[PDB]
Amino acid sequence: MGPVWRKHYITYRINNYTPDMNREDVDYAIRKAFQVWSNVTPLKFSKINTGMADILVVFARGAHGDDHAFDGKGGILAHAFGPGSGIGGDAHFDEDEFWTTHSGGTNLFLTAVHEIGHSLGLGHSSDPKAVMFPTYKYVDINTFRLSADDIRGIQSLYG
Amino acid sequence: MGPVWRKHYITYRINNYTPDMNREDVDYAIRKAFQVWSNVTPLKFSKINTGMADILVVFARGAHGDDHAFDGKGGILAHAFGPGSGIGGDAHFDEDEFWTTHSGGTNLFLTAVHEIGHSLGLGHSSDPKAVMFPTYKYVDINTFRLSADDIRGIQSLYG
Ligand SMILES: CC(C)[C@H](C(=O)O)N(CCNC(=O)c1cccc(C(=O)NCCN([C@@H](C(=O)O)C(C)C)S(=O)(=O)c2ccc(-c3ccccc3)cc2)c1)S(=O)(=O)c1ccc(-c2ccccc2)cc1
Ligand SMILES: [Ca+2]
Ligand SMILES: [Ca+2]
Ligand SMILES: [Ca+2]
Ligand SMILES: [Ca+2]
Ligand SMILES: [Ca+2]
Ligand SMILES: [Ca+2]
Ligand SMILES: [Zn+2]
Ligand SMILES: [Zn+2]
Ligand SMILES: [Zn+2]
Ligand SMILES: [Zn+2]
Repeated sequence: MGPVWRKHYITYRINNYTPDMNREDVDYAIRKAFQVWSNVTPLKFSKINTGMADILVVFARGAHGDDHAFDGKGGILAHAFGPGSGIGGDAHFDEDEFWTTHSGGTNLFLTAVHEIGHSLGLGHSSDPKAVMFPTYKYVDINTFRLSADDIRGIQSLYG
Repeated sequence: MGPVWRKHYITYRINNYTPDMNREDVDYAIRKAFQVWSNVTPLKFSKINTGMADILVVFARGAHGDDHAFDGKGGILAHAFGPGSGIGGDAHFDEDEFWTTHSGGTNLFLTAVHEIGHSLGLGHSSDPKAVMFPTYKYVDINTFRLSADDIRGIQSLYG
């Protein structure tokens, strides 16, 4: 593990799918979440369906083999490991939440943007309107934009 | 590691009342939340009516004059200032949340326990069992107990 990915070409794989959403909507939410970050960095993300990916996206509940157990519905929503091999980079989403394309649950796209930020080495922001602020609030995903603080943060890590 | 209150007799006043629950239930939630901390320290909390209360409890929404704006329903729930004169110690609750006596919305008692922790000088815990863990999840308020970590934390400040 370290502060940054030591390469700019980073693969991801969707390990399994939440039954809360259509699989194609999960694929789209995750693809768009990676795009948020590739839009403002030299990082390039590719989805793979076979083989070992850098960032594994997982839906799981309770204790799921990483010593950071999820806690049922509410509370912790998701977590991600910083850059590194193996579990490094991986992003886990609590299946006990109800994942949604928009609101009426926990929005997958917004949560994935936040978690991928961690996967890339970004920590939390103290600006409530940054996506890296450590609280979830739904915003219209159609008009979602990274805050200037988020852009500054990720560009500071990847020149 | 501080600041801490340099006294053991600490006063509070409830400035205003959320319309989400009856006033008696607000008074009770706040009283019980102070008692949680009193039960494990030599601190004594008293409710007063006058203008120099140590800890003022206030419900407010949006930007409310202290450079720490609330954010509507969702996201931020409340915040509190650490020990100090004036606004120091004060605890503010986001009125755009729906404050409850039991399991739905956001439970006022539990949130008040957490915020009073901050008012007394405690920071966040990484232990998910601790009330000072920085994520809200409802637990049955009749089985609620401070974690060993919370007790160690507050006793390290006040004995
Ligand atoms: C580290 C992980 C476990 C994970 C993560 O960040 O990936 N989580 C974070 C866990 N929290 C932290 O690691 C952390 C670390 C340092 C500081 C903070 C923090 O200050 N958070 C805000 C705290 N709040 C106030 C307060 O603590 O008084 C204040 C500082 C603004 S609060 O209003 O949100 C709050 C108030 C009361 C309580 C509370 C706790 C116990 C009982 C009753 C109430 C909890 C939070 C949080 S999370 O909760 O599962 C999570 C949160 C947000 C998102 C997200 C999704 C989409 C878009 C944007 C964000 C995804 C996942
Ligand atoms: Ca959860
Ligand atoms: Ca990995
Ligand atoms: Ca689910
Ligand atoms: Ca709020
Ligand atoms: Ca005060
Ligand atoms: Ca309210
Ligand atoms: Zn995990
Ligand atoms: Zn986070
Ligand atoms: Zn305030
Ligand atoms: Zn807190």
